[PDB]
Amino acid sequence: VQINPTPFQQGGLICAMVPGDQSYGSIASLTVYPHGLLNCNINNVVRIKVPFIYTRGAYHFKDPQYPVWELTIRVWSELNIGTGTSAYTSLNVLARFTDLELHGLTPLS
Amino acid sequence: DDSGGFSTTVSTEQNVPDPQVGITTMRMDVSGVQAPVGAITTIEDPVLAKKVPETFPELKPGESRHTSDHMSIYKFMGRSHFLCTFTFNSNNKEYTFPITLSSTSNPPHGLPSTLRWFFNLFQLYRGPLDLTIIITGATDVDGMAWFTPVGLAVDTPWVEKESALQIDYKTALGAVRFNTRRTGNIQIRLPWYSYLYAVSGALDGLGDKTDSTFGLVSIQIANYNHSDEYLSFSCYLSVTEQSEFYFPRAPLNSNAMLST
Amino acid sequence: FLCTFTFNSNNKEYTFPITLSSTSNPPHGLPSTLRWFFNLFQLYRGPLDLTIIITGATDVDGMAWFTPVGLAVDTPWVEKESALQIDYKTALG
Amino acid sequence: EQMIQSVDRTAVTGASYFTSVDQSSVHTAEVGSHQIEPLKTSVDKPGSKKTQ
Amino acid sequence: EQMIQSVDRTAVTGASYFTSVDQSSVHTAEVGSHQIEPLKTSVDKPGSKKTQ
Amino acid sequence: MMRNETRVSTTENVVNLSNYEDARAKMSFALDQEDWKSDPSQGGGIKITHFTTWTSIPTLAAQFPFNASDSVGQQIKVIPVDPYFFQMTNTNPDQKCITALASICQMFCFWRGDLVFDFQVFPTKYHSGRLLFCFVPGNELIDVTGITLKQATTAPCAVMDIAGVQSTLRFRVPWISDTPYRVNRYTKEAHQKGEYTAIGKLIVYCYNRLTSPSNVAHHVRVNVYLSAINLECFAPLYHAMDVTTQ
Amino acid sequence: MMRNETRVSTTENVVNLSNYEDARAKMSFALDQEDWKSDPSQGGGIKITHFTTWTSIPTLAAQFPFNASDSVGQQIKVIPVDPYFFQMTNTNPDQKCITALASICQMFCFWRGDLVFDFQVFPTKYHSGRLLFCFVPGNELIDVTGITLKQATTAPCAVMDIAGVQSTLRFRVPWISDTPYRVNRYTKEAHQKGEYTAIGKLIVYCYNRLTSPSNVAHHVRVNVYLSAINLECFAPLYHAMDVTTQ
Amino acid sequence: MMRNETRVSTTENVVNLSNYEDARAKMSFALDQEDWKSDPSQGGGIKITH
Repeated sequence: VQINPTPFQQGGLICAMVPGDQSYGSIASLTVYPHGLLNCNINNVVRIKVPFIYTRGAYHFKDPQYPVWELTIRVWSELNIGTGTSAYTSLNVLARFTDLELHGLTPLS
Repeated sequence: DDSGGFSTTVSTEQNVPDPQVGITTMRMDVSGVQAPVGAITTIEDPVLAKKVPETFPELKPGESRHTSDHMSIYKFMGRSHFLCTFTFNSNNKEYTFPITLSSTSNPPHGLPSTLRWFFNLFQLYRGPLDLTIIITGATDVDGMAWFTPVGLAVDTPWVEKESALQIDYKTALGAVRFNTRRTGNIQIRLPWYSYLYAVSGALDGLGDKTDSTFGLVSIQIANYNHSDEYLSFSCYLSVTEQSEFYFPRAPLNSNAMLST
Repeated sequence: FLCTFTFNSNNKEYTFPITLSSTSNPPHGLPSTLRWFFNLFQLYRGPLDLTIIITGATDVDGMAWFTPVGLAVDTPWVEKESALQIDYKTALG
Repeated sequence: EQMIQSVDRTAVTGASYFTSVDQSSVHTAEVGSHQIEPLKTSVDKPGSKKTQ
Repeated sequence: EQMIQSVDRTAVTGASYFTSVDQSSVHTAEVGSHQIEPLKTSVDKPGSKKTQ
Repeated sequence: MMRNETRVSTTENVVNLSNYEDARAKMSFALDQEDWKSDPSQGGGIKITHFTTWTSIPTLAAQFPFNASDSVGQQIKVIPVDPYFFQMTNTNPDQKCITALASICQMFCFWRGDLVFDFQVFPTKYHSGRLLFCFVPGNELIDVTGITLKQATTAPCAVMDIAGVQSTLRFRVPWISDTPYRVNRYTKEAHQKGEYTAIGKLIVYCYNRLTSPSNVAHHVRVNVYLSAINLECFAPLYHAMDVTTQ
Repeated sequence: MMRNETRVSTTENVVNLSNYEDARAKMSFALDQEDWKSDPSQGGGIKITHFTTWTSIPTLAAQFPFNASDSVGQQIKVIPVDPYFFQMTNTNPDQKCITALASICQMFCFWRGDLVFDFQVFPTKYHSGRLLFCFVPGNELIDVTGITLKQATTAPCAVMDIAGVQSTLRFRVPWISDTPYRVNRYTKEAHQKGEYTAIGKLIVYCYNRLTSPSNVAHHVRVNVYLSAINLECFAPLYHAMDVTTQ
Repeated sequence: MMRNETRVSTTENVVNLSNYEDARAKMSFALDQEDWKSDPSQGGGIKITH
């Protein structure tokens, strides 16, 4: 995840890797997930490694049971500026696969 | 490199379980003389977040006063907690109740107080359980209790009705035979029978109604009843040692922890 | 001996403590041998044993539980209906 | 004199075909591993360009 | 290439009961010492909790 | 001639549910009593064998800002030092935000452990000044608001510059209590001298003013993470904790 | 003075019928408890100690001809790949023809194993042409009829010349399923995403035309034998399977 | 075939309260049957064993 603050802005963001559901689990308990914490003070690019979390053996693309992973962005601390300071920041989410396995070839699309 | 990439900012996989044993024992002052480097740190760096914390001159707290570790799951959930309760009313009524680990399933129809909090602490679940039920009420009733796996047919859950299933389907799969007068108690293993691997606690859609549930116990009675006295059963679930937990999850709110 | 009590109606919840105070005159407190013995010494630490006897009407399915200090429990020496839920009762023991 | 460690700043991180240099680095979190299965739900070899 | 030394920045300084972490440190000045007296104006032991 | 007899002991056919050896099973539905093995495949080795997982990881327990328009020594927010503390909620979804430590300890009577509070400020690099995190031990209820700032310099504490190269102070709370544990008095509904909830309180003071230009913000918000070390709890129960409304 | 007492445990006098050690006998009518030995005389050593007997032997599951008047790539017959498959019957006697593999696996919930289909054609030596046995994995229900012949060349498959010196192709089906087993959903009466019956389907295509003179037949019939290797089933039940009416 | 039987002796289900070995407990409320140790701290060794 790549964001970019100017250091006259303050605030914080959080990105969490959430499997299954955004159910009745707490927002203030989301540090138990493998997550990332963003700040307007120290750094602006973090990267997260997460495994395959799923009930069955493999994942079906043409008809999935449920999504394996899911990311959310909650406002971890509000964006406060002064006069003339930029009232925004940029945000990017990059993703790739690791240790890929492919099975079950199909002739159809 | 294995993938031919690189990494600059130190941030990796996080929240590996079991950091410490929770019984208090000795592994002199802990801090003091040396300046605390563990107080001020960078929480955005997870290597700097894993630093030994201190702020004050401290020393050894000592030992604890119970050898029984009250912070391991295998001796904490040994106490059996409530699942459901149900009463019979007429002759040969067949009752059916599942074990639905979904947090959407509000009690009574689903997980009550301790089971709804505990079995929504984690994502994946694999292993067998224990069930302790109590016969309460009218005596000399010869019933039968059986397990049915997923995929196979069984009667409608949370419904007291007549049985539409034959006895050859009931004797082939596995049940028990007992009277209320002989022993009056059941402490049973719940078999882990599924073609899927593990079950979840909180899902959505058709995955919630399929991949959260793992098993079901359904009961039909006979000789109930003579001269009118209610027979009440109540289900308490307990834990065994062959189950393992996976992916520690954020615990539920104070709102969905509903007690019965 | 410690105490004795009788039930009268349906689902009545009885509550009795173990009060080592010598101010607690019997029955509500320590009776004959327990009041002399457990006021022979100042400090007391360790577990006990309790032996009770079911006497009277048969085929009654009740439940007996312990509650530590600090945690909530019903009013002592009072036979009344239970105001405590079963999930509080099944979790403690 | 005890020095507190810090986070790295400049490093060549990225793929061989997908390369971006960051001025503010962070350690990538990684929990678990590629767990092998003694019970595989399929009995095939994994797919590759050699078989496609 | 000769490097000029600088002042320290982050350190755990403070008492065991009175602890404050500073982001800008400074070397504390100390001149003199605890000079012993061959002539003490009082003839007692120094006060302590053992005698109070 | 066979000789097999035993005496029927008392307390017979009474269901024992306090420990693990009596709440096990003597019977099973399993054909030939089969055993289900262990497969570390679909999880990857992320396995919980102990309850220390939801405890040592810092979880957000509270939130308070730090304005620049405050006097030096003004009390900002006290922290009743216990794992039971949390004040956040959510409107979407409607959920009272528990902490992951407040769910572990609420299923017990007593708690014990060296709590590590982590105060992550969110300044710029140029917001300057210092704060005071003064832990005052005892119980949950003393008049600690009447203790002055220089009177609070008598107690052990720590100072933290808002600027610098880090922004999170890990405050390891000592186990200072008259009792070797501390009962869940929240399970009960009555105050009583001898039963308590916390081992002390922790005032965030205004130790220095917030000096900053106008092109940055006038206030710096502080998150209150909740973590611990050497944590022990016993005497299990079931209780849902309520929001400490400060 | 004798000292013999035990505590009456709960779940007493309840009949346990799931395993073999509780469904045995403590008692017997046998005088002096006699044992009956083994005599391999009237059978000759043909002794069953395991259920693999009715499984690996190829049993006829289906029947389809191959006319010469068909276009190249026309779908002849799909095979829903499971041990539950059979379509034959009989009028004398009135009996629905089960396969010997369909009786073993129908007394279970789950099934697993590398099924070996054996397609015995019955040509002359001069009936020439080729067929395509294209297994498409997944579940029992996908639109595999819409997959074209050249689209079916993407999937792994095999070709077989009708002429030659042999006439039976043993098609070892791989275990390709999302789940490590596959439930007896035929025991239930409802479709649900997650429970299924088969690990895939297998279209017999018309890969080449049937070239033959007029003094031989214009069609070649193909029997579908049902066999397997490394077969495993568990979670027993009782179910009578119904004819898959294609 | 299992072979487990004993004869029911007389004086069964009568509470014996004269000695220590019959007035003990076969059961306990303790989770995992825990043991409480000895700590000679808050008394100082002033201990009555007779």
